[PDB]
Amino acid sequence: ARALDLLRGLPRVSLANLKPNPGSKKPERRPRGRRRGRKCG
Amino acid sequence: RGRIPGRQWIGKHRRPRFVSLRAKQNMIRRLEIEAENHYWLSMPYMTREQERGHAAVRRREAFEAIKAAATSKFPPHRFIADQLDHLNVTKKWS
Amino acid sequence: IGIRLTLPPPKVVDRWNEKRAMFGVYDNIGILGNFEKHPKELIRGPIWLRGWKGNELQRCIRKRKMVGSRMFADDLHNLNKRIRYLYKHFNRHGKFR
Amino acid sequence: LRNRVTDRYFRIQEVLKHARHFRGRKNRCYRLAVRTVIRAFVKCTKARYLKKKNMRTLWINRITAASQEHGLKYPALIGNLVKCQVELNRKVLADLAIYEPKTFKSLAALASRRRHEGFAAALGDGKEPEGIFSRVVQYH
Amino acid sequence: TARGTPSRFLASVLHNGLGRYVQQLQRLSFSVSRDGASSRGAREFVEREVIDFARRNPGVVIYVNSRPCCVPRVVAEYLNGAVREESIHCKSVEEISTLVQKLADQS
Amino acid sequence: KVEGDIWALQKDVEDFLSPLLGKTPVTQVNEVTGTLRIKGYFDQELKAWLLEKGF
Amino acid sequence: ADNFTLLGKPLLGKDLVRVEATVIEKTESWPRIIMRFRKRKNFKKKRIVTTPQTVLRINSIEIAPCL
Amino acid sequence: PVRRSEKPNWDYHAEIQAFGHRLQENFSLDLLKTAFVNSCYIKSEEAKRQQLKSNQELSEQGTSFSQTCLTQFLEDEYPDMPTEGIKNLVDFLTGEEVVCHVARNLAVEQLTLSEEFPVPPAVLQQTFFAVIGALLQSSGPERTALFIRDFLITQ
Amino acid sequence: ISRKWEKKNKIVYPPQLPGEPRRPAEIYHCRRQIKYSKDKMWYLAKLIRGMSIDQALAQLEFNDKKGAKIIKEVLLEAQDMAVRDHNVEFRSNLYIAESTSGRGQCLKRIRYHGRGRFGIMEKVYCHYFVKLVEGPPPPPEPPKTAVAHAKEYIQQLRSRTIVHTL
RNA sequence: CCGAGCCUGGUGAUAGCUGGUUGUCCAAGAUAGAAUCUUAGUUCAACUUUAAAUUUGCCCACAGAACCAAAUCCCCUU
Ligand SMILES: [Mg+2]
Ligand SMILES: [Mg+2]
Ligand SMILES: [Mg+2]
Ligand SMILES: [Mg+2]
Ligand SMILES: [Mg+2]
Ligand SMILES: [Mg+2]
Ligand SMILES: [Mg+2]
Repeated sequence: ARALDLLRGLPRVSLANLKPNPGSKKPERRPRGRRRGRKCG
Repeated sequence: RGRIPGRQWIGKHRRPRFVSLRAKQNMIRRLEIEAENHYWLSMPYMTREQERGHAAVRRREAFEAIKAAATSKFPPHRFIADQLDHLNVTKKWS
Repeated sequence: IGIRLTLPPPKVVDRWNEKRAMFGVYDNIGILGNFEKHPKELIRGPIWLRGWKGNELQRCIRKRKMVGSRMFADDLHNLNKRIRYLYKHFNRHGKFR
Repeated sequence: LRNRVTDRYFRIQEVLKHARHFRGRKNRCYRLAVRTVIRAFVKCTKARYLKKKNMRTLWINRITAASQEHGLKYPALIGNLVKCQVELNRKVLADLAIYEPKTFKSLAALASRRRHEGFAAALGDGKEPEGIFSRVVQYH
Repeated sequence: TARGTPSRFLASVLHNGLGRYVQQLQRLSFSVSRDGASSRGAREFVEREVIDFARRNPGVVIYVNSRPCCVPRVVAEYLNGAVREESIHCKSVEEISTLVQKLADQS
Repeated sequence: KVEGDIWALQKDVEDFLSPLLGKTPVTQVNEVTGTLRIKGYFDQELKAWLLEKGF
Repeated sequence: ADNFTLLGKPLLGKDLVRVEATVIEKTESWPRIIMRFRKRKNFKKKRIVTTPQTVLRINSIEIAPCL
Repeated sequence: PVRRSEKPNWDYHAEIQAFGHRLQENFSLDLLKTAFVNSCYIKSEEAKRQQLKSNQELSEQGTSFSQTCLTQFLEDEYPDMPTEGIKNLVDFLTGEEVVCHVARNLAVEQLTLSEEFPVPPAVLQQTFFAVIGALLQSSGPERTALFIRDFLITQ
Repeated sequence: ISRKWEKKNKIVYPPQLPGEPRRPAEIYHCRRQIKYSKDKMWYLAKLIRGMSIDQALAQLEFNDKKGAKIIKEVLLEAQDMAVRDHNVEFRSNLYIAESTSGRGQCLKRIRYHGRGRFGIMEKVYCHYFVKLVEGPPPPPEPPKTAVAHAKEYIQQLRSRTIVHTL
């Protein structure tokens, strides 16, 4: 497919260029900093 | 020697203030502006019966546009181009 | 002054050890071996932590139930105290009820 | 004791380099320094407004000085220049008062003449000719 | 802060632009790495944009050194003995072009 | 489970569902997972439509 | 100039005077600090800006006989 | 302090070409190189060999032309100034301080082949006027007079 | 701890060209771990700062402080090493360039107070540093004259500029 | 430091109470009430926040709201 042709063009897939699907990993909220510290919600 | 009991500008005993000439003039200026406002609102163009429905089409259409946006809210598309573009982070010369 | 005045000794890592070169091997033994084995039994570790995740309270309860008999006396007492404390904390304290 | 902070020094120095020119223990003690570097920056932010205001006041004072040197008063000078339709701002008015005294005397003469023309029109109260320098150039 | 920093007066290098304008940028040195992921934008800038910049600025000597490095950098030497190493580490090609043009327009 | 020009599929779905709605149906096209989402319940009509197209 | 000066109302005619200038530098200002602080409310913000700047050299002022 | 030649990133021919192009002058390359070569460098390298053309002709031509051209400019701008005042102005403009300042900010020191660093002010002045001479031989009296105007009346 | 003075004594200079000033000799000396307070030793050193060697020796010999006696010993042995090892010509041709006292390594001892209270005593130790320079003592800086004051005031008045304008 | 010794353990006792709660930046964001051994708290409601779905939301024209003052409710236009 066109996607596989793009793969042939693109650099090699290794363990160094792997990314999660965007939206799957909601960031952790931890109580540090001005906004989330102090009374920590 | 002369002290106002408690706080100056609150309570039963307050420090008296007096009206200055420029304050009086400021109020008079604003009074003139709003008297002119009275006049220009005192001459109306149409009457209520003559204006009863002259904007219904435009108002309705504007609300329909609002509804169309609020209903067209939806998630965006996703692309092979972006997902495979992330592979360039190891694009080396040689 | 909490900072080293000299560079630390170089940390050379051999990316091609036996262990690194064969990491991940046989992790598909179930779906490539007629489901005779499982990665859960490929796991090696404490007998009470093979193929089971749990939180801290669950881990403590599981360890006490499985290896509590053949456990040192002071460690068992500490585990009992830990379980009691965790029970109180998880069941009576927090922000969401 | 895994995951300790190792660049606390560089953070302390980030604050201290701005604390360096102060007087007392607040030039080297991080707690005392940071409670004053914050107060310094907050003034560096309000001092912008204050600088603008003070510069305008300085211009007004210098313009008043020169105007009184020519026997005129500052309100008269400013108002009559506006009426004459010269839109030089107070900065360049002060610059001319200091560096271009003859040009400033010319400006003061023009403003005085406009004031006299205004007095003449007010006293006449009729439909006399408007006045040579009281004429308004119109734009469309 | 002003009180805690130096200050100077508005000036030119050698009454620049009285008779003619002389570009004050003299040398640009580009330290770039062949294999560093931090040097991707720099590599692409050397690929596509450096030649046209060199043609547009015949009075600037651009040295490009490809060597193993973790932070690609730029050293800006001006006619009056100035020097400006700026990090182009993890910058896009458009950002690097913008920075290089700003260096060219600097005194 | 869509292979090929999912944008062509989007165009076909839009111009087939438009008469049934009046407005153009709101859709999301995902090419990674070759899938197409439409705001609203159109399962029966889309199943019949795909049957009649041959899939 | 010395002994005479011309005043626009408010602008002088372009046939009368030309100012010729030359763009000689395009630079950035030194970093400016915007810090906001409110006490007892944990209010503190810091921002650093660099306004763009242009250095222009005034080359010539020329007048022409047109009065 | 060490000379830019010994500092790492350096290419003499590229530097020469960039010097000419940033000055917007069509120099002749050999003339410019001989206008940067001084006699002290020749003697020092001869000693180093023990362990070609100098500046003199180009420097003298540039110096004489600078005297003549600055004199003409000055006495045409200020016809009521006497010979003493004109000569003193010309000597100030072709003086050591002004010439070395201009040469340093025009990156003549970086390209100067000499024996000592920093380049002695006399050596710098000689090399600057040798550059003037090379420009005179290359472009002509009108263009080099424009150069002289541009870089000394501005001083 | 750090002991850099004793190597400042060991810095060596390249040979001297026959047409430059003679480069007066410098000698560093110090006594470490002196049972005495650094503040008081500072008083003694500030007393003998900038004197001639013999003048300092006399003042110390007739001062009433244990620190004075110790500093006198250090000065005497410094003069000895000066004209024994650093090629100083005349043992009186030396003056005190630097004279400072530094804190030493102390000890903590309890001080029994009343009730059940206690205090921590410090067995104070100090160091003494001295630098001797060959040559007569430099002349003391003369007090400012009214001519100098008026000159400086005039320099300020003539250095005024018109502020915040063109 | 005996209105009930001291030490170890249960024990990380409990505390609607005080104190504390550690990077950067942006945004929305201010308080009708009811119960409660409750009024130093909490639950519901009110207000606030986010994400989704849909269509009306505020201002209001006239007419219309009881016998024994300022105003309000309702409300099409706009
Ligand atoms: Mg805090
Ligand atoms: Mg009071
Ligand atoms: Mg104002
Ligand atoms: Mg507690
Ligand atoms: Mg806000
Ligand atoms: Mg109750
Ligand atoms: Mg309570």
